[PDB]
Amino acid sequence: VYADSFVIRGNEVSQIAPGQTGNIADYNYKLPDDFTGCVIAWNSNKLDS
Amino acid sequence: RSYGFRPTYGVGHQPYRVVVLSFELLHAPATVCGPKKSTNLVKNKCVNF
Amino acid sequence: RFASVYAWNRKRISNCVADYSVLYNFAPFFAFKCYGVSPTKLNDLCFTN
Amino acid sequence: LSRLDPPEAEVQIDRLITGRLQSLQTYVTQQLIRAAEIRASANLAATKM
Repeated sequence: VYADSFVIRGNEVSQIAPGQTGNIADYNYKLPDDFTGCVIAWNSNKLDS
Repeated sequence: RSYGFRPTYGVGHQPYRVVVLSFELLHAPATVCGPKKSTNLVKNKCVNF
Repeated sequence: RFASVYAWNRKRISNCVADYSVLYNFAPFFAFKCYGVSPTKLNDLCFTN
Repeated sequence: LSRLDPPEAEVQIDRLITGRLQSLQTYVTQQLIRAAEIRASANLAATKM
């Protein structure tokens, strides 16, 4: 079990999926086509804004 | 480059904190697992091993 | 200037290079949903209209 | 493999492989039936010879 952690835009999490397209999915963080696991995202305006 | 994460931004630009848990579902050994425990086995009984 | 949902404005594009990289580059463009094609290949494909 | 992304074209490739295997199994069955027919005809021809 591995855990990656980062902070992105709110809607940009739509690009956090196996083999998607976009700036993040191609130049920042790319998931394999056979990826299996979980992706969690939560608001951080109280901290990162 | 950065987005700025100003409070005037909406959900499209507000910062979201994301974590990606990557698991391997092979049962070769055992690293983490759920909490459960039971009794021992039987030599010549029909059991759900 | 953008028209309403009825009598929508329609423009034909031809005889030019289609650099889609500047489309998903804009920050407010959260919704980018393609049917029958992927955003990664838009810069590599050719269109007859 | 040039218009759609890998993680969404896998299902299309799988369906194409299923179709091309179903269209080939029937061909192999027809070939087996016709080979049995030709074998019977050749046995009859050898008996007559």
